[PDB]
Amino acid sequence: SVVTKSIVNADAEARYLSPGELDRIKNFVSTGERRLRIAQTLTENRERIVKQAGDQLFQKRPDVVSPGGNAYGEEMTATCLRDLDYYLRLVTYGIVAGDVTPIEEIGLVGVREMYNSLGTPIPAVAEGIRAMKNVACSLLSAEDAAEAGSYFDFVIGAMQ
Amino acid sequence: SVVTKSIVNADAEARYLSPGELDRIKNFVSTGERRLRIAQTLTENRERIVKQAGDQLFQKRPDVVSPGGNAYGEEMTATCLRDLDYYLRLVTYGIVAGDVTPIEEIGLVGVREMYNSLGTPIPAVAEGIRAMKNVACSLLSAEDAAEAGSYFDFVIGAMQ
Amino acid sequence: SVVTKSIVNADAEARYLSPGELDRIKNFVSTGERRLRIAQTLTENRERIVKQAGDQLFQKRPDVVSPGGNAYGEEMTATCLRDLDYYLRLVTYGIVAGDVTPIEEIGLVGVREMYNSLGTPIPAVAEGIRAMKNVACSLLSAEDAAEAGSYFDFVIGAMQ
Amino acid sequence: SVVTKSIVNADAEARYLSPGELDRIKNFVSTGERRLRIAQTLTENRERIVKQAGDQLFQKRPDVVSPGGNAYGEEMTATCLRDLDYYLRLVTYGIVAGDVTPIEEIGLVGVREMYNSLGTPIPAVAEGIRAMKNVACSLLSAEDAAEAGSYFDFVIGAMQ
Amino acid sequence: VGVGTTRRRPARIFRMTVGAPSAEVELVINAIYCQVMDVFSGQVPSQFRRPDLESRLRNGEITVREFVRTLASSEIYRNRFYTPYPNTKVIEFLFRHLLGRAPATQAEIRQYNKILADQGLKTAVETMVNSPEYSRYFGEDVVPYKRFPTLPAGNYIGSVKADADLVKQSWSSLSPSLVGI
Amino acid sequence: MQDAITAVINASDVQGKYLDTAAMEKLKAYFATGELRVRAASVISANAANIVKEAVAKSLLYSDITRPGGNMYTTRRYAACIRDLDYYLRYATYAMLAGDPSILDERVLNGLKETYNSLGVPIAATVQAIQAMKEVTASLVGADAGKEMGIYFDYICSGLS
Amino acid sequence: MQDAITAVINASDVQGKYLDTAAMEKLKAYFATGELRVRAASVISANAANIVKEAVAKSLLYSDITRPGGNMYTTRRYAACIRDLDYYLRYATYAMLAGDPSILDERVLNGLKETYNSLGVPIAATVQAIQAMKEVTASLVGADAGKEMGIYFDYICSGLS
Amino acid sequence: MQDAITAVINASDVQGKYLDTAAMEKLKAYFATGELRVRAASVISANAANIVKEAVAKSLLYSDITRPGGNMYTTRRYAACIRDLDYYLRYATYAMLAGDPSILDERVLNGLKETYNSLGVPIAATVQAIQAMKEVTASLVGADAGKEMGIYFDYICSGLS
Amino acid sequence: MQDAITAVINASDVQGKYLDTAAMEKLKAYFATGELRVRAASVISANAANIVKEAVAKSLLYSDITRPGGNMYTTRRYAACIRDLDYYLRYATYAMLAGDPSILDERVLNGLKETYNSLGVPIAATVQAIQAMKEVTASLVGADAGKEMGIYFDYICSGLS
Amino acid sequence: RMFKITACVPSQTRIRTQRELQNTYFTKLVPYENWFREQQRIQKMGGKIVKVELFTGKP
Ligand SMILES: CCC1=C(C)/C(=C/C2=NC(=C\c3[nH]c(/C=C4\NC(=O)[C@H](C)[C@H]4CC)c(C)c3CCC(=O)O)/C(CCC(=O)O)=C2C)NC1=O
Ligand SMILES: CCC1=C(C)/C(=C/C2=NC(=C\c3[nH]c(/C=C4\NC(=O)[C@H](C)[C@H]4CC)c(C)c3CCC(=O)O)/C(CCC(=O)O)=C2C)NC1=O
Ligand SMILES: CCC1=C(C)/C(=C/C2=NC(=C\c3[nH]c(/C=C4\NC(=O)[C@H](C)[C@H]4CC)c(C)c3CCC(=O)O)/C(CCC(=O)O)=C2C)NC1=O
Ligand SMILES: CCC1=C(C)/C(=C/C2=NC(=C\c3[nH]c(/C=C4\NC(=O)[C@H](C)[C@H]4CC)c(C)c3CCC(=O)O)/C(CCC(=O)O)=C2C)NC1=O
Ligand SMILES: CCC1=C(C)/C(=C/C2=NC(=C\c3[nH]c(/C=C4\NC(=O)[C@H](C)[C@H]4CC)c(C)c3CCC(=O)O)/C(CCC(=O)O)=C2C)NC1=O
Ligand SMILES: CCC1=C(C)/C(=C/C2=NC(=C\c3[nH]c(/C=C4\NC(=O)[C@H](C)[C@H]4CC)c(C)c3CCC(=O)O)/C(CCC(=O)O)=C2C)NC1=O
Ligand SMILES: CCC1=C(C)/C(=C/C2=NC(=C\c3[nH]c(/C=C4\NC(=O)[C@H](C)[C@H]4CC)c(C)c3CCC(=O)O)/C(CCC(=O)O)=C2C)NC1=O
Ligand SMILES: CCC1=C(C)/C(=C/C2=NC(=C\c3[nH]c(/C=C4\NC(=O)[C@H](C)[C@H]4CC)c(C)c3CCC(=O)O)/C(CCC(=O)O)=C2C)NC1=O
Ligand SMILES: CCC1=C(C)/C(=C/C2=NC(=C\c3[nH]c(/C=C4\NC(=O)[C@H](C)[C@H]4CC)c(C)c3CCC(=O)O)/C(CCC(=O)O)=C2C)NC1=O
Ligand SMILES: CCC1=C(C)/C(=C/C2=NC(=C\c3[nH]c(/C=C4\NC(=O)[C@H](C)[C@H]4CC)c(C)c3CCC(=O)O)/C(CCC(=O)O)=C2C)NC1=O
Repeated sequence: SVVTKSIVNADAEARYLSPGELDRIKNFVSTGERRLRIAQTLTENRERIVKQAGDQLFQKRPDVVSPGGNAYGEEMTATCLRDLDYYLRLVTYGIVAGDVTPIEEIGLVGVREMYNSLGTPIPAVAEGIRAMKNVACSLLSAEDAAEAGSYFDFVIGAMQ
Repeated sequence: SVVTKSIVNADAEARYLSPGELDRIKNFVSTGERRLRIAQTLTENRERIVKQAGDQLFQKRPDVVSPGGNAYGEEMTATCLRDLDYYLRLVTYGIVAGDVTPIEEIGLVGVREMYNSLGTPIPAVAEGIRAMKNVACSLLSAEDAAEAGSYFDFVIGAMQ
Repeated sequence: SVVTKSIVNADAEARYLSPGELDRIKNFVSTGERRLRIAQTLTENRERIVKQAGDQLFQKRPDVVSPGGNAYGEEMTATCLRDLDYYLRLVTYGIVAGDVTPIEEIGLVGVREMYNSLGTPIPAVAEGIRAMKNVACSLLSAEDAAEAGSYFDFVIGAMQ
Repeated sequence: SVVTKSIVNADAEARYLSPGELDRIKNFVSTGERRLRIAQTLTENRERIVKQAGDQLFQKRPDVVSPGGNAYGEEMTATCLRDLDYYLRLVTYGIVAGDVTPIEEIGLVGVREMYNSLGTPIPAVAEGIRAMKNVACSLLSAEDAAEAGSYFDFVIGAMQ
Repeated sequence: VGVGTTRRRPARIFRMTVGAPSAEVELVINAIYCQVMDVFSGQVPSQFRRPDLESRLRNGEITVREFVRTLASSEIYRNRFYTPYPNTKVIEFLFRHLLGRAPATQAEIRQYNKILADQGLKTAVETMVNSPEYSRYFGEDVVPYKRFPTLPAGNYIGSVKADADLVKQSWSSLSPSLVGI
Repeated sequence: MQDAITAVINASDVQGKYLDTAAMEKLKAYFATGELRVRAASVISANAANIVKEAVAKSLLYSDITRPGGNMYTTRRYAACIRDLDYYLRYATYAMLAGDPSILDERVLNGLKETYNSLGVPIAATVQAIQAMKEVTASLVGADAGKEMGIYFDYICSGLS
Repeated sequence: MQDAITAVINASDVQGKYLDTAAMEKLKAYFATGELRVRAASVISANAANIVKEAVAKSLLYSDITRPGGNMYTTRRYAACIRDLDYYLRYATYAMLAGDPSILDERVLNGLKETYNSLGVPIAATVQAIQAMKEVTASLVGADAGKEMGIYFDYICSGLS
Repeated sequence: MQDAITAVINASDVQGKYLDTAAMEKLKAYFATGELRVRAASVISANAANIVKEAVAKSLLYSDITRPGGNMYTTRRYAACIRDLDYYLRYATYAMLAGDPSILDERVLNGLKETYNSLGVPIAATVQAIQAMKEVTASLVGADAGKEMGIYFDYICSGLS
Repeated sequence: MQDAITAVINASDVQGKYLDTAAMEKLKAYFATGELRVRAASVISANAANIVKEAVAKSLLYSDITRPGGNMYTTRRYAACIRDLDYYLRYATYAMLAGDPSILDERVLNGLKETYNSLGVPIAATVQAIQAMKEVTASLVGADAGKEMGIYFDYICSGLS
Repeated sequence: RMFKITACVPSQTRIRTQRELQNTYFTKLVPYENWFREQQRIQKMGGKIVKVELFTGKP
């Protein structure tokens, strides 16, 4: 959580939580309801969101799904969709958290090494997350899209 | 070089090279003529090897030469050939040295960073290196191919 | 010992040692090396096991060393550590023997009677031996610690 | 002891104790007899000197004696006097030892932190110690008093 | 029964590095004291701290590496670690405090043990400060931080166990009685 | 470390399922508690030093522990005792805001009992002092805040003993 | 330090005797099979990445281990898992070149079981992954060299279990 | 470390009362013994190398330990044996000159038996060498000094036993 | 650092061109002289201590530098004077065997002049000692070996400049 | 007695993501005895020694 990140900084500083840090925690408390509503919308439209994102990503880079590609074949394409779904669930967790702390520990630490080992293309994965961001903006309110887009954007940058 | 690596160990020790280290230097001196002969063959047939290896790499990984691939178009493909030629010449320099250290200093340190930033697939570049090794095996004697294959394989591992 | 207990049971039923009993006798004799090694470790560290565990006992049960308690004063506390020393010695004997009949024969038949006559708290003695067991876990490897732990378990169980 | 401090320095040097350090130890052995006579005088005036110095200190800092001060009430004033007495006993022990390090370990190391928790005023405590030094100058012979004043001054400097 | 992400995730710690002069420079100074010397709270650098070393570091004349060497050489470190604890444990204390890791092998202990026995403690701390590992793992001009080394044999479990071992015993005068109200 | 929200997220990740209604209301409970938590944290920081002073006065001051040979009968020993109490209080305040005991387990209660034992400092004396600090803290923070602070401080005291 | 030739030398040193005929024969065998071992080791290093990829595909992937809550569910755990297999292979190939199983016990198997137990890694899963690596490495190295590599790989597995 | 005068001070501090006249008389006895101890300590440092050589000849020389495979039969092992004896002598000299054995217990003793057990060095052989060193040191220092230094050496041997 | 082959490779890399026949001839000269250089370097290693002693005597035998106030007139100063020459000799031997002097210049010559200037030690006196070392080394190793040693010593003289 | 020495070492082996310019070019003060090991260590790293100066008054 944002509180968790502030606590880590405070523990390093060896000082009680700063007044401004507590103020941001108060803001997180205020925005808990709005963040939960946005996360509920994403979870509700989960299947359609990542389905459209998968079509967009395969259209953008057809060699991911073509013969000789990493996800060539139905089973591997489904596995690629699962990896995207893992990322989508992490983004929903992060939107609830209000901080990048949830995602960073899951899918943003060593992810490049794991993807290189399996053989999947890191740039194509990043584009898939971008396609998800566009779909989410379509399926969410304007300011809801801004916040959700921010969390999505950190995920995309991590892939880079 | 073998002498260079021995010099590094001697620099830390501040002590004269042991009899085994001197024996390693003597072995390099004994095989200097063999290294020069292998380099003569490689340099003489270098251009032909480059063109043959390009054909093999394009067959094995047609995505690179496909539309949307890094080497799409004559100019990009020529750049791919030039990059492969730089790698092959570096391999020749390393073979003459007798150690992979000269090749590692010239390149393959940060090569992942550079090639990934450029946008060409690291696995496809590695496949091209493998094709070059196969062509060298065809064009060289087995004993020379053993040493040349070893230095090639070091380049392949660094690319990985 | 395992040998004497097997002989006793066979004596009661008037049977020469069964083939399986003979196998058990053979096995215990062969693994006697490991048994002696464990006992050697414990006798090597008699000083710290007793000292550290006894201090842990005093901290866990302050009432025993409090004024108007059984262990008040350095003289009485010295005797208390002496008792813990005796029980560790019995445990090493039991490990060597491979059976708990030496431990029982020497120092668990009537402990309640003796300690109640002295005024010492029997549960407190059990907790001190528990402290010795916990100290033993660090000193002995996991596989070794399980073997010695069982003898400690019998001592504490009889004590309670 | 001064010998203990010298031994610590020698241990850090990983050398046997220096001949000059041993000579210093012999010199303090000579000084110890006169120091013991001075210490006997200090023990003789253990209570009277404390009372006189305490009256001077109370005059210096009337607010502490006044209600709402640190030593507010008879019990708090007695505790303040007892703390001063403990410091005086530490001063006597340090003077006998010859090394201010024993005094520093017993007190004045973290004493400021203790005072911050307790609410005691460091300035008034320091003034009381200085008044004790003046009273001691009258109480003891000047040759012995000069060294004793330095020990008291070391405590005063640590307080300040 | 599924293990959550907190399965030895958080052992790492914030890294302190020197920079342009600001009040944060004293935060870096606090970190150097907090790690090279074992001030448990991390909010209490007690009296013993070396203000002249702090002044050099603030000016920029002394690099963080040199700051560490002076702090380790000083009698402050000796009194809290060298003299009370046996030299055998002192080697481990040096590895934990300076490099940030438990001693990897008996061979490392052996090298530092003869240094301690003959050359001296100041020589030993100087050798570790000058050691190649400090230059990269701990870094140069970077306040050393606790590090759990995966590659060395058994060093993760050893580092975890040694770091779990909080400092026991003390510099002792007027040793405490066993019982208190 | 962990938070209430972070711990629910961890549990959901273990399950492998997107936010459930049960997840929503557990998180919402943390969201509702946030106001109480932050107000109490500000109060705790403001009166932190006074809290330590009150606790030791109520429990260990003017006792044999303070009197010679009581493990607190030195200027250095007394300062160390106050320091360790402040360490526990600060980490407990952190943990109260976080809502989870992971912070206390990871930092506050790691090897502390063994170190205290080897030193000879009384675990029971520390536990009594911690309970006294809990009483003072509950009074200062308020009734609702005192209940939560009690839970976190209880984890520290129980782990120590 | 221990190697095959060095261990023969060390045993002779303990005796103090000059080189025996039996010692000469054992050292000669090491000299004799060094050629096959060296060529295979180079091949292993060249195809090291492919081997660990094949091993996780054959054993550790597409299962509950990599599904949620399986100690590989997160990218950090996955990266550490492939890294651990890579280290296992690297020190194993070191030891295979050396010819002596003592080296791996010195580095790879020193406290490894205790560390894995503490962190919660499945010992059995690691053993099966090592066996899967053994199959892949045998395929790449060839039977004659792979049999030699298999013995030292199996020693690593025996240490784990 | 601790000294004789410091030990008297420590007892007085534990009591809480000022140093008694009889306790001061005990301190005066320590002061009187210190002069002879200091002169003898200077003599001991001068002939320390010769004392170590004499003890090594008494036990280690022409011994199975020195013979191959005897655990003293290495260049590193022989150097380590010499260094360990020298370190024990230095600590013993510090303890005898100080007049308090607390320093010896504090630094040399703690886990010395455990370290020797882990290394595999023979504790009994070291103890016999310590007795030989005590005899040589007593001869060089003198009878009165030999009693104090011999008592400290006997204390170290007793801890080893 | 650099070697003969490495320096040729560096020039070829700057050029970007394939291996040249003239570069091959230069490398062949390095290979041809390498065997004799290796044997001579072994001789230099065997008699390194004697060479240092002879050169030290030649430059400084009852020297005014040894006499008080001569900047080498201390036990520490004399030991430092010996140490610097020994280090220069070892690095020069490695450079002569390698056939390239760039490594010697970078490792030894870089900063040496500034340090010597700060110390005030006479660079010319050190150069005379270095020339004496070159003469003694040439005598012991042989004329052909002396030519290579002379080149390394000339680089050392340039570093003194 | 100590010496003020400034040297710049290129971090060729590790292309460090974290800010390393301060390590790349630095000015420090080392004790006279420390200067021997430090100069050798900087030479081993391969960094060029920009300057050697003596803070102590007497050579
Ligand atoms: C060997 C003993 C020693 C000395 C002498 C010394 C001097 C010294 N004084 C300093 C700072 C300073 N010195 C002053 C001093 C003054 N300001 C005024 O208005 C007055 C006229 C004057 C005092 C009489 C100030 C204000 C600073 C801080 C400058 C800053 O960083 O903001 C600094 C900068 C680093 C720092 O400490 O923050 C050094 C190195 N350092 C030492 O280790
Ligand atoms: C062996 C070293 C050592 C020392 C010295 C020591 C002092 C000490 N002084 C105390 C109290 C105190 N100390 C003072 C001190 C003063 N008030 C004044 O106005 C004066 C300026 C000044 C003394 C001259 C006061 C007022 C208290 C009582 C605080 C209170 O409870 O209100 C207490 C707390 C009560 C207790 O004993 O339980 C301790 C522990 N403890 C130690 O272990
Ligand atoms: C994981 C976090 C953490 C803990 C828990 C910790 C505890 C800790 N407490 C210690 C000592 C100590 N702790 C106390 C504390 C007390 N005195 C009392 O009367 C009370 C019963 C009690 C607490 C109120 C004392 C007196 C010492 C020894 C101080 C000394 O004599 O040197 C020491 C030994 C080093 C030292 O002297 O400070 C440690 C490491 N350190 C840590 O990093
Ligand atoms: C919590 C972090 C985390 C993630 C995300 C994760 C995903 C993950 N993706 C996998 C496979 C895969 N991932 C891809 C990925 C792609 N192929 C493409 O064409 C696309 C560009 C791209 C995705 C959009 C493919 C093709 C595979 C199957 C590889 C194969 O079997 O050939 C595998 C291995 C097979 C398995 O599931 O056992 C894992 C573990 N694991 C994790 O621990
Ligand atoms: C060179 C000899 C050597 C070895 C082998 C070694 C092992 C080793 N593995 C570790 C962790 C680990 N080991 C694994 C291993 C696995 N998890 C799985 O699901 C699989 C079944 C399996 C491998 C395929 C994981 C996941 C971690 C990290 C756990 C964590 O922090 O969450 C650690 C802890 C430090 C770290 O996280 O890196 C060590 C020290 N260390 C060594 O020095
Ligand atoms: C495996 C490696 C190893 C070596 C080499 C070794 C040497 C060694 N040489 C010894 C003695 C000795 N060494 C020498 C040596 C020499 N005197 C001379 O005049 C010559 C110049 C020179 C030999 C060529 C002498 C004379 C002694 C006997 C000294 C004595 O006891 O008085 C001793 C002590 C007596 C004993 O063996 O118990 C050892 C241990 N120990 C080892 O563990
Ligand atoms: C505080 C002072 C201090 C002491 C006492 C000390 C003891 C000590 N002795 C050691 C080793 C050793 N000690 C011996 C000693 C002996 N071998 C024999 O046959 C004899 C019976 C005996 C000598 C009387 C040996 C052989 C080793 C090396 C063990 C090995 O690697 O084989 C080691 C291991 C590290 C090393 O190689 O030095 C320590 C730490 N360390 C210290 O800092
Ligand atoms: C101020 C401190 C200081 C000292 C002490 C010192 C000693 C010193 N002793 C020397 C030589 C020497 N030293 C000795 C010593 C001895 N030979 C024996 O048989 C005896 C046992 C013993 C004397 C009691 C000899 C024989 C030489 C001449 C060796 C030679 O150069 O051929 C030399 C080399 C010649 C020279 O002076 O240039 C120096 C420098 N230098 C210093 O700066
Ligand atoms: C890479 C190899 C290397 C070199 C070359 C080097 C130079 C070097 N020479 C030094 C000292 C020195 N060098 C000398 C040398 C001499 N005095 C004389 O009279 C002669 C003419 C001459 C020898 C031929 C002396 C006397 C000192 C000590 C300076 C002093 O404190 O007086 C020092 C000072 C630190 C020390 O004591 O070592 C360095 C760093 N450092 C190195 O790491
Ligand atoms: C605070 C941020 C920051 C900056 C700016 C910085 C600069 C910086 N650039 C470096 C290297 C370098 N920088 C370049 C840069 C270039 N070569 C070209 O042809 C281009 C014109 C140009 C890039 C636009 C090169 C080639 C090196 C390596 C030099 C070497 O060691 O060989 C180095 C040497 C250490 C290293 O390898 O990183 C530093 C310190 N360091 C920092 O911490």
